[PDB]
Amino acid sequence: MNINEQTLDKLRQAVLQKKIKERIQNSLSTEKYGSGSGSGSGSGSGSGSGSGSGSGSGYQIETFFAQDIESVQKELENLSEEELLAMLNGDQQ
Repeated sequence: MNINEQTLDKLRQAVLQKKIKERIQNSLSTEKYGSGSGSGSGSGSGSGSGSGSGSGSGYQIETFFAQDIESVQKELENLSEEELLAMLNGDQQ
């Protein structure tokens, strides 16, 4: 009776939420090596205090993967409940 296609919207969003943790934590495809980068510095002049620190946690990172988000979510919004619901619920149906 009540809608099916509009209900998937709550499912796909529930599923994509784990995908954000998957892409950030795994950040791989086939456990490849890659190559990485390094850093440098400078001498400066004078004297004074020099330090820094940072912290924080929140919902999604809108300034890190927001453009990739629209792409990964595009895969789920066209999927069925049994496809999405099964991911979030972790049940094969």
